[PDB]
Amino acid sequence: DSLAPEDGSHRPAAEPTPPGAQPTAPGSLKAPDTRNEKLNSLEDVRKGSENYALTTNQGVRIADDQNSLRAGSRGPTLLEDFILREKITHFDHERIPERIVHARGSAAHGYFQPYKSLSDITKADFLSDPNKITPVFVRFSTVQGGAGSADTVRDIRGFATKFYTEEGIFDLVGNNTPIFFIQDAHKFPDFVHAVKPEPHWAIPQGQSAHDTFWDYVSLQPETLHNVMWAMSDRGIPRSYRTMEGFGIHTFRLINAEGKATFVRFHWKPLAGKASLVWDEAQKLTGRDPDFHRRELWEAIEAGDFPEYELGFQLIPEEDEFKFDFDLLDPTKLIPEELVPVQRVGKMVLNRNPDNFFAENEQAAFQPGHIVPGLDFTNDPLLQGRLFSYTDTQISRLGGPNFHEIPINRPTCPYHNFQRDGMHRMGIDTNPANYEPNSINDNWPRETPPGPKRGGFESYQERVEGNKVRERSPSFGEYYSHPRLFWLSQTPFEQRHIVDGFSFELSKVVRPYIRERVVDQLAHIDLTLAQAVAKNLGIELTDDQLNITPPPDVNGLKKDPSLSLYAIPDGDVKGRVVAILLNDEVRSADLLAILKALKAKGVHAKLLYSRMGEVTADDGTVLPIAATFAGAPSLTVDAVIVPCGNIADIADNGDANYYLMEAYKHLKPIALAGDARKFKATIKIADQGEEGIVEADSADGSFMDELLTLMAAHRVWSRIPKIDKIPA
Amino acid sequence: DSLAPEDGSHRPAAEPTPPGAQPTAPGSLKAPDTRNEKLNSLEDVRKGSENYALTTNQGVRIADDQNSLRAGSRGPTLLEDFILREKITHFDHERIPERIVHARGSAAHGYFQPYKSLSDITKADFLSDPNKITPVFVRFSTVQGGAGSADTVRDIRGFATKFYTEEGIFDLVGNNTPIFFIQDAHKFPDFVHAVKPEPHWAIPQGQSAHDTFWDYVSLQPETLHNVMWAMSDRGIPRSYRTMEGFGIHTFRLINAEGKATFVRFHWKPLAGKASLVWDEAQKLTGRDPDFHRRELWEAIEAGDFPEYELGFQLIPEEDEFKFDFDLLDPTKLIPEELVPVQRVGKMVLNRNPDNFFAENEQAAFQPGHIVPGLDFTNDPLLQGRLFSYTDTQISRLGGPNFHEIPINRPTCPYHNFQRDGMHRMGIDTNPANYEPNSINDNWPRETPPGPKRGGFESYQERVEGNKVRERSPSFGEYYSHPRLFWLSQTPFEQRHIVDGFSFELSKVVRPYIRERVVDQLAHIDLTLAQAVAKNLGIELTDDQLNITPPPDVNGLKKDPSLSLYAIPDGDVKGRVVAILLNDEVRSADLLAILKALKAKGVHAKLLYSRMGEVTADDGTVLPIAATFAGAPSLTVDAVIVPCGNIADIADNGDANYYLMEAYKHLKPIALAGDARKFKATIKIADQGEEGIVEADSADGSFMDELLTLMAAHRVWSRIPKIDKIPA
Ligand code: HEM
Ligand code: HEM
Repeated sequence: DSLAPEDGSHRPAAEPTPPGAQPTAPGSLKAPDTRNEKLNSLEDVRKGSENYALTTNQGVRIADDQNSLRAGSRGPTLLEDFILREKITHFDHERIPERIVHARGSAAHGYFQPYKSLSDITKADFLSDPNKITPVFVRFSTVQGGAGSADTVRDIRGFATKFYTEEGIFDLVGNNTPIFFIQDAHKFPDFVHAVKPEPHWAIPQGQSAHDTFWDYVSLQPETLHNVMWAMSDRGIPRSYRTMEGFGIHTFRLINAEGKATFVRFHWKPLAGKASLVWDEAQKLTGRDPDFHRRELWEAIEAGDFPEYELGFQLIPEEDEFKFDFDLLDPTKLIPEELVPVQRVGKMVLNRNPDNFFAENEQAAFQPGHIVPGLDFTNDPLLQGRLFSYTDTQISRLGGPNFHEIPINRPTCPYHNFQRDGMHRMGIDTNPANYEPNSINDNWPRETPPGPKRGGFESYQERVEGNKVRERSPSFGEYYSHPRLFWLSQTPFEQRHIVDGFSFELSKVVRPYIRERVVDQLAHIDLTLAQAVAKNLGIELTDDQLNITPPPDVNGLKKDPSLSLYAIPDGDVKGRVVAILLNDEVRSADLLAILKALKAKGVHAKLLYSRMGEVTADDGTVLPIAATFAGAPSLTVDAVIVPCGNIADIADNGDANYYLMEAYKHLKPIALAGDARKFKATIKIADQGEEGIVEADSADGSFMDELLTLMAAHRVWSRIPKIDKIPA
Repeated sequence: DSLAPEDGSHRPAAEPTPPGAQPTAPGSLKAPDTRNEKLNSLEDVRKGSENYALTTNQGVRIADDQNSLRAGSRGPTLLEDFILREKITHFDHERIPERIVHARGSAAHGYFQPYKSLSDITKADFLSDPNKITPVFVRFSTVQGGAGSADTVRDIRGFATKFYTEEGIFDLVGNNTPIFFIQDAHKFPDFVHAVKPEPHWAIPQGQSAHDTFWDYVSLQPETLHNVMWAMSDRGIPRSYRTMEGFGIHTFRLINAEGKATFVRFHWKPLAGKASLVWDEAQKLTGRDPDFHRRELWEAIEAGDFPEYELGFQLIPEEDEFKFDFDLLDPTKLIPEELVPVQRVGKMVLNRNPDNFFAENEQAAFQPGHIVPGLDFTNDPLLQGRLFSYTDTQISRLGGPNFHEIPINRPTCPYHNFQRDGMHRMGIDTNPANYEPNSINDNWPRETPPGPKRGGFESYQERVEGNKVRERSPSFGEYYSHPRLFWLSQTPFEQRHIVDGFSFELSKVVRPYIRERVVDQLAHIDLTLAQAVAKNLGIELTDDQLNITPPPDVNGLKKDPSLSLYAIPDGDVKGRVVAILLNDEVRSADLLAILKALKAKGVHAKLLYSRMGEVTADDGTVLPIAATFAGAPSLTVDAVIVPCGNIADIADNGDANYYLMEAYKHLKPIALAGDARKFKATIKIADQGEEGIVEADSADGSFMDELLTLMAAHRVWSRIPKIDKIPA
């Protein structure tokens, strides 16, 4: 009929807008001018809608899409209704298997560019010229939960990048911690079954806090290093934009002269490192289970494009055996104090998908998708990964032609003698389907390895030894990396780690499992083990108290790059502030606040006890984004309460609780004029306290002080005072 | 090695135990003596584990399950490692598509028995004899969310029962509200797409609070009736045990003389009707997303078997057109004040599955699976559901032999000429695979219809009309049932409905959609429409204030059976109380508390600020179930605080917040002796208050007062006092 409002407010503007201002939309409608080579080549399968008639899949126009065909208007539905049958049949077959791990993830389009040619160390074409732009598709994810599970759970995060190079797709499939839990791929199903929901009753979702995980951990001390990262605030990032990414494994770079250099891949977040606190994270899984997916999408619609710097840890072939740990051991990190990360290039994510299922759900990444100029190593966890991804994609994506699903397609040429398979789109005209052949003059043809555009040839590593099912003895050390990680954390980080283990072990029903984990912690560090044991009402024995700590890692007693917060790297752009309105806001405060926020690229959400609008003291009509209950403090980075008629919200339960929740979760709070009445809610001294901005009006230094607090992310000095707060 | 602790504390006892006392376990280990015919037939495919060697799927014993085979202990993995490849391959192919709708669900085994022979109204064999037991498998579910989404979301709940009868499987596939949102199956994909996560970004999960849903509802007023149920507290049940179930459609009962009687199916919860409150429910999705799944499984492990009474609404064929609504319109309920529910039988769920995936995830139910003695009607929603479930099961469960998956197998005989298909288990020996045949003497053979054990023959309904895609005119009335439902609710239920709509519409980004829904509410009831409008800062126009309310439904101005609470039906057995311990618990309080809870079958959970144990005044060692933060008040039905050393917990933030949360969520709280000092936390009268139990000790009348409050579920009279509490 007539459905759209005549004012056109059903359609968001095709320009960058702040989170919550307009309805979000498919990338190609929201930002039609953001292009790259991959986004342009997807154009052939994009479908429009406006001005077209509604049809069946065979192109037959539909006259009545409200009713089934029946014998009389109160009669039985007829089998001849082919329109009903196609529509319900397509619906009936919508779902495909979710990924076995990392089923929950959010993705975006972008591009990569190197800072300079890396020709001296790799012949990889995407890294050979600073002007050569590589389109990318990135998917961020959790590990354990299903596709419908929550975003802000405590878990490891996946960070997978598909590089559409001129010499093939290269997938860099990494996580947000520099190590993995296990050493050999043969134990992957064991580890994953232990962390996933328990088999009898399929509980719990999105959580390692259960008996089978901690049972496996207590029996397999190789897991301890990644367990420490997961128990830290690393396991609950603030956003996919404020976390690090790592390839984990040592791989090789191969240059045109055939020299191999060992490399570990890193992604540095240009928005800085930032995490939530447990209580906030857990509650956020209920108030907004789509928080990371939403935040990513809206940051891109706002122009706060996630930006990451690609970095390399490089190690010469001759230094393979010079560390205290094996470089091929994926439970071991390479300390940046020993081997610095050399900056390589920048990746910018600047457009969302059009259809989540078609581009995100069907996207397929594989660590075995390498290009000439890169090569593998014998890391036994990576070695097993090379089998698994192609295998899993035959069932998940329905056959061996998953490279022909649009998002997965190479933008460079691909020709070979592979034919058929379910859902074959490519129609081959080659008279031959084999080589060598004479009937097509042997095309397509093999190509010798060489400096550029040559064929792939493996680096000729020497192999020597017997066929054995055996762990390398060099991998047999499990506590020095966990201890290095612990000692590099700030004191408040250490407390968060203690609390993570305490919370998680308190959900393990069999007490002996909690005792065995505590015994393993006692081999890492006694201060950690005692504080966890005390929260579990466990007392360490005299021999646990005398376990000798593991040695330092190559002499290091700490490495500050392992901490999220020890070295300041805060960036306020793309953060958000809740502004608690009243029914007669002092407009001078609001202008000061909103303009200061705008100058640093910080967003605001105007909150009230109802929707609609309120009128400021000078007649300005203020549109309300959400209620106090509808957009909790959990969703924002800070809270500002301007002056006005404070008696309007002074006794609102939700308004007060908003401040108590943001105060408990260490966020900066700013109170202007009579808004300082709320200081009694959060029991704050008369004289003031660090972390609380207060003044007669929201004017000169007020906003600079609030922005400085925001730059430091959270008010860690408040931790000892929040334990009293009933919130 | 390895082992299990020497004390055997890794294994749960095989007898009924209370929630949280022991680790949960597969049903055939937890309750080995619980049997039924279905449970016994599944024993052919059950696998043990104890005392068996670890093998490949081909039966080859494995010597080293910790390592891949490599050329040297630090070398590359070899392709000949068939043990590793089978192991990772099985793992890679674990997942199958989730259900298009109702993907999130929890199931259990049990049995059904009729109260008396229904042979006068139906020839259905499972209802023919009060001593004939029919094994059942029941799956309860949400609608919108994925299999990894949360349990206590606001949504409709599915309630599917598989009856393993002697004359075939009957599946009664119902929901927890007596109507559906739409009238014709042709709109199903339209409605489901609108409620599901939005296609560009796949948000939000498990929620109807978003623009597409409310856009659809505002344009399709036939949805309003189920929308009203969804926005009430019926959308957030306390448990699958405390909700109703309904077949929704009008079906038919066919007796041995060929008479048809119209029937609507009902399930009455013998644990009573009870729901959560929104804040509690939404927070619970984050604190425990598996709450309903967990509480069902634990109720069965505790002997609190979910029990339901099957009930029929019976309408003679001559009364088909005597209501003011069409009987075949699934957006219309049949008020119990006009056609009472006649008791039919009882269903008891007394055993959990062994393996969630094998039995719950692969279970397939179909409303098309009826048996002689039942038949369909021309309800156009039902009619299209007869096509869809078999269709969807061919891809979900991989082929046409889904009836051979163990959970789905009939326990009565099945023989026919169908052959082959993917994963065919049955091996047919019949020389013939067609009929009529002479080579097998025509077996298996057709069987004429008759009074018992006869072939199926459809009731010969008269059909007359033209081939039309047309909605019956009698279905074009959309507001009288929504209004009957509203007027039947108590004042607090009405407020909860107002708040549900207000919260949901507040998340609708496009304001004109909110305005359009408000306009539809004004056609239902003006008080409802204005209270929602006010929460959205919308003002009804003069025209909207003059819309005439729809007429009463056949003279009814209300029907108390439509309310959750107007008619008391409380049952405390299976409910749970939190007991907040201190380090010197007055043991006489605890004894009195525990004995009285035990006498009514109410469970307790001992909470403390840490795990481990505390010792009571009398030296009794009390093991701690969880901490205050680890098992929030959200998860219990009431809170008791016994006397002792109150100073230990008086300034504990979590302990104070525990009571504030419980108080806000209207739960009964009981305070003994010095625990009455917590009356200041919840700001309430020095003199006492209805809903708060208090005394010098936890003595005689203290526990009776607590248990009386619990039997009324929630303290509805405290609603006016909770909106000041900051919690
Ligand atoms: C350093 C260790 C590992 C890392 C960093 C890692 C990372 C990831 C990531 C980020 C994804 C999701 C990709 C996406 O968004 O689609 C993924 C998926 C997957 N991983 Fe790995 N993984 C590791 C180890 C393993 C191992 C040892 C195996 C098995 C041998 C494995 C098997 C899989 C499978 C089967 C999938 C699903 C792929 C699909 O369906 O396309 N992973 N992994
Ligand atoms: C009164 C209306 C309806 C009710 C009470 C209802 C109820 C249910 C329930 C309870 C389930 C889940 C069964 C389980 O636990 O496995 C289900 C699944 C399903 N429903 Fe319905 N439904 C209704 C309408 C429809 C309609 C109109 C269609 C399509 C025309 C439909 C298509 C499906 C499909 C495809 C599934 C998944 C089945 C499977 O994968 O095995 N439903 N429905």
